[PDB]
Amino acid sequence: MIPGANLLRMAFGVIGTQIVKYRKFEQRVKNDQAQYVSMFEEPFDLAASVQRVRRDQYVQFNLEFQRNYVMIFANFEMVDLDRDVAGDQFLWTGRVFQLESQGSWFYQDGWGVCLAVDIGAAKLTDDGKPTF
Amino acid sequence: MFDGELIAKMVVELNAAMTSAQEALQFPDFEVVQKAQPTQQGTSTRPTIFFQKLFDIPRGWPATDWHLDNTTRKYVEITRQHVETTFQISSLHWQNPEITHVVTASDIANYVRAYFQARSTIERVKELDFLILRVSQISNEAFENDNHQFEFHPSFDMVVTYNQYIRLYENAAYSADGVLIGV
Repeated sequence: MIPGANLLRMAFGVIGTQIVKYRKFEQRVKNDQAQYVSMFEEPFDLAASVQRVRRDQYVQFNLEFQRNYVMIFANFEMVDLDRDVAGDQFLWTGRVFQLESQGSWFYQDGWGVCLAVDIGAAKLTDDGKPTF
Repeated sequence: MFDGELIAKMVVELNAAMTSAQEALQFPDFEVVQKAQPTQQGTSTRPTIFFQKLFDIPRGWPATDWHLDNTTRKYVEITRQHVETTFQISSLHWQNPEITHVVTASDIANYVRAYFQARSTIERVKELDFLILRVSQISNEAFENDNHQFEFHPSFDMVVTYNQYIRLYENAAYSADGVLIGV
């Protein structure tokens, strides 16, 4: 049935697909100063389409900011912020991204769409790989 | 230069108050966290206490003491400024209608206040280099949590007073060369 199966899996047959380095939340503890420190599963490659989102600069406290967005369609269960759970993180083009929205569709269909913000430049490995 | 050490000590004291709050009245676990988390991380289902920095009011003019290093003949000036910081201390604990041992979030906030205003905790906190002023209000307000239910997020302001020390340099002198002129 069409809401079953996997529509994004067959849609990947015709359109191209970028490879991101996904990384799933594992647990999260408070270090000193009561801030929480996030820790994650092992990174793994993910096949996804990362379309753009119109990012516009704004002004706050007389400075100029801009929030960098990407909309990722991926064939995986992606979970952002949640009660007692921090959001997931994926690496793309040497930039860290964390999910912000959640388009769900997983348990219905197996795929999902999420809006993700940029965090900062990736850590560079000794061999030059753009991964943590 | 002190908010890091102060936040560590306040976290220790808040966790102590939560351990005591586990004894008188009972909650399933607890947490003590800072409200403005520098990375995206969720609110906890468990009954927790949040704390945040609000202001910093210097009290009185800075007091400058002069300390000789005795090596380079430099007067190190020590400028001590007295500071009253204000901590917004809040609580969050969802209320389950089915359970019978009910403790609303206002009560956890009230117990934290009453613990932090007792004289023994004042003397302990004094031994930890700061003190606590009076809390004159606890505001229990209602809002909608992410489950479209109703929750209370009580909060009060606790004024914490301490000193912070600044070290700078000045030149010394051990001479007196006067000029006695005649009118």
